[PDB]
Amino acid sequence: EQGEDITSKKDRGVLKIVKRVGNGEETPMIGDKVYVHYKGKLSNGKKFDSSHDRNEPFVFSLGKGQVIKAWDIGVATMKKGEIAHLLIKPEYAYGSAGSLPKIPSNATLFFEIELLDFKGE
Ligand SMILES: COc1cc([C@@H](C(=O)N2CCCC[C@H]2C(=O)OCc2cnn(C(C)C)c2)C2CCCCC2)cc(OC)c1OC
Repeated sequence: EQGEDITSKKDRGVLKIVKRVGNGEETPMIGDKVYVHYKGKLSNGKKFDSSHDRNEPFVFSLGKGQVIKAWDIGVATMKKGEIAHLLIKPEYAYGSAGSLPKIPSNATLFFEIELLDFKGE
């Protein structure tokens, strides 16, 4: 329950720590194509997911809600080369409905994210 509160409502739903600083000043804009590696888990550590388990960069369009809200918020704060940890309350992840079978109701999630690169499509 440590980290910078990076939510808009300042409700501590998404807590962020920079583990490795990136390069430059620039962070990605909404609509940028983003390339990451990540490892992620449920706080109840019975499900761990990883891009490394394919060794393939995970790619998505930032701010489009193609991923959980906490990602769109979180990756937008990141500099290229940055590694960050996000602790995520259910309101910014899968909420009260969850996403069975992977995600139970009201789950807290953790991710380690490396931002590799972003480009304007
Ligand atoms: C609920 O469905 C999934 C959720 C995730 C994982 C997850 O929650 N995400 C995957 C990495 C991006 C953030 C977040 C998420 O938005 O996933 C939904 C998702 C999966 N692929 N996509 C692409 C279409 C962009 C979105 C969890 C993390 C905790 C440990 C268990 C898995 C990976 C998945 O497979 C890669 C999922 O299945 C499609």
